[PDB]
Amino acid sequence: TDRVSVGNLRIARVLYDFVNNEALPGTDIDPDSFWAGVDKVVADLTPQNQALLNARDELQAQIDKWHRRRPIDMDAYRQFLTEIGYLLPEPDDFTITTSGVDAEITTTAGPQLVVPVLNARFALNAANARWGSLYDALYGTDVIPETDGAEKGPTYNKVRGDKVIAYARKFLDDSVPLSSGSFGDATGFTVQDGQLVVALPDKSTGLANPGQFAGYTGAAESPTSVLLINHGLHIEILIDPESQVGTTDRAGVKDVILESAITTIMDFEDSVAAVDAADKVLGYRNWLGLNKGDLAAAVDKDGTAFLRVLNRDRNYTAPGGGQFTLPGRSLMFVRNVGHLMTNDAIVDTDGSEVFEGIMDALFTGLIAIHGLKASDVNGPLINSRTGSIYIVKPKMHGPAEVAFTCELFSRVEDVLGLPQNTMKIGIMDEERRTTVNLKACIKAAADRVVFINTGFLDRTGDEIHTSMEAGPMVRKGTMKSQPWILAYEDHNVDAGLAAGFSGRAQVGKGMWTMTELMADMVETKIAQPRAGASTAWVPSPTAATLHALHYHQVDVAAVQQGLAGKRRATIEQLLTIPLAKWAPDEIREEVDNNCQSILGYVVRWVDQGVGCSKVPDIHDVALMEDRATLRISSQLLANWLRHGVITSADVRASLERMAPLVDRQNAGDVAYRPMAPNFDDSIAFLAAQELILSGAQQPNGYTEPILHRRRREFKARAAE
Ligand SMILES: CC(C)(COP(=O)(O)OP(=O)(O)OC[C@H]1O[C@@H](n2cnc3c(N)ncnc32)[C@H](O)[C@@H]1OP(=O)(O)O)[C@@H](O)C(=O)NCCC(=O)NCCS
Ligand SMILES: [Mg+2]
Ligand SMILES: [Mg+2]
Repeated sequence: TDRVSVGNLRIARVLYDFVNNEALPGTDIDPDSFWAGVDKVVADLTPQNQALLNARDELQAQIDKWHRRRPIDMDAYRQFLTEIGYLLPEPDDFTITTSGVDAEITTTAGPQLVVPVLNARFALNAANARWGSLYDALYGTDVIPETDGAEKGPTYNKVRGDKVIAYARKFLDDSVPLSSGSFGDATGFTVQDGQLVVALPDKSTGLANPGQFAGYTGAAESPTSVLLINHGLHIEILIDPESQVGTTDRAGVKDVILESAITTIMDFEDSVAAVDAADKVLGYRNWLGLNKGDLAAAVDKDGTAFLRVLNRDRNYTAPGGGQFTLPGRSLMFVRNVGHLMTNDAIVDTDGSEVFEGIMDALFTGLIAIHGLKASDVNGPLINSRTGSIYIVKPKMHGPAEVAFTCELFSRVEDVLGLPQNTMKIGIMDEERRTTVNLKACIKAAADRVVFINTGFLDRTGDEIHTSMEAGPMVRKGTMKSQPWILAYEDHNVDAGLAAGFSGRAQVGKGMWTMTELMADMVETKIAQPRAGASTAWVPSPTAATLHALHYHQVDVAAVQQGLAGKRRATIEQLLTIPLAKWAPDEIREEVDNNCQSILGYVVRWVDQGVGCSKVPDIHDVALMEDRATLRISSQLLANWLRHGVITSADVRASLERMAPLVDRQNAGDVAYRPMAPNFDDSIAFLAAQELILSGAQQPNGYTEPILHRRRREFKARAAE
């Protein structure tokens, strides 16, 4: 109670001061009125937030019980779901009306990067990732095998760099073909009569489609770069005969830059650990520096002191000679937490903590005002040309919960003195009660929705928890082939396209989690635009630039017109629970893999407040772990345990097997403290144990209650 009272709220000082001193100035909002609206909004919406949480609990207990009385009669099951209000009727057809949305969303198909907002260095990089080097992406990853002397080394390897160049030349041929011949034989480029002219050994050539020439830099007769466009994404050939790569190139080409992460999601949710006012202030401050345009982070390359800042916009000459400008930064969404958790950043008179999702709207809405204009006090950055603020709302269960978000935004808009529908919603489709009512969810947000996205990891976590009592589930790597998930994915696209999303809102698909396996990403992740998704999630800038390749090969707008108005998934498919028909080596492998990934993720969450980590699985595949991959592992094991496939002792023994391995993976991190051999003195080990043995008891299988409590424990113990 260094807490400032305002109405019935008791606001942590660090938050109060950050809001008044940093966030509020320049927004033209009177601070007294701000705080009294925070108070009114919290008092008015809290009881409905609680009622919606109680309803999830009520629905689950009814489902548990139904399974416990009960080979599933699917008609009887649908019926039961209809009677308790889980499965509601599908509304009449409609088209969404959302307006004031930027083209990066309504129109441009391309990769969407997600990043932990608490990590300024990564958050900057992500905003800067709208524009990335294809050469660095190819040279630095396994896309180009290290085969036939193309191995990376201390020095530029010309055998490898020549392979990169060729790979890029073919890409240029496929995306922006010349009228005659190949980019592989280009000797130079000029601009003549406002056309791109490409010099060959024969032969000068224009482009088969001259509308793919977007502009250039430098002199017409001797350009420093050539900007091209295909499928609404830009491609920049940098020309420099004198650069290290350029001198080795037939046309003195130094690099190919792809426009990649057209949008970026600055994440408050599953990729960060933020358990108290101090943690939330850290992320709100980074969100603030992003929208003001002044965020920075000291960066070290070869023991020289650099500063990472936001990219400035990019200046070009139009084909016909005028100057213009393309955005240097990807358009930023912010992902707020969902409806579940409270946070002690504010408590009321009785010391009850305030719902965090309510706070996130208020505070991330407030701070987003700075990126709606340029001024000294707002900073130079403008995030939206149309004045929209873009908020991803995760983990919603059903249309009532969407309507409640929309009402929250509406209430917040009045507090912030913003027009109604300024605050846009990106709806995660990642909970079962949302999937099976998806059209009504879209409908509840028909004037705010800017995206739907299959958050498949959370979605599998809910799948396991929802049917926890039905029997043992299949192994988690066997989920991808189950009818529920295949119908889920097609159904999401169907519903977005039937609601008129094409040309208006993103249809998005999920995250590639194998951070190092890029050759695989480039081979496999093309399926998502081919399925109609105008965007999909990538884990890094490098993965954005690589994924952009797929949007050049697939014409997603043409895909979408060819799928629109076609129903491909049925309710019954969507509701088919992934029940199993295992040898003990198969159970051992599943349990140990789940345990290893749990421990390796939780130990850095609890001990270090890192909410997204790269953690090798049992096969040494480096996986991106966040709360959602945790939700799956801990729910699958709780489900095996529930049904007697494994015992408690089994889980404990596995956890003891793998803790020493995680400790080894983490040695050479000077800040790491081992779990072994004193497992019970490890709050992080106990967290991982609790997530599994209490897993069935967690609401919707969510990991935040145990993780937030354990991280706070850990801070408290670090304090004395
Ligand atoms: C998995 C993850 C933690 C890997 O990062 P890591 O183990 O700490 O370190 P790596 O060596 O692989 O990469 C660090 C470098 O890549 C960049 N990087 C990695 N992920 C990035 C992201 N999302 N945005 C911007 N840059 C990123 C960093 O900026 C850094 O480059 P720099 O030295 O120039 O600053 C990570 O990619 C991440 O936190 N981001 C995306 C995941 C997400 O947001 N959701 C969770 C999905 S499972
Ligand atoms: Mg600004
Ligand atoms: Mg999710």
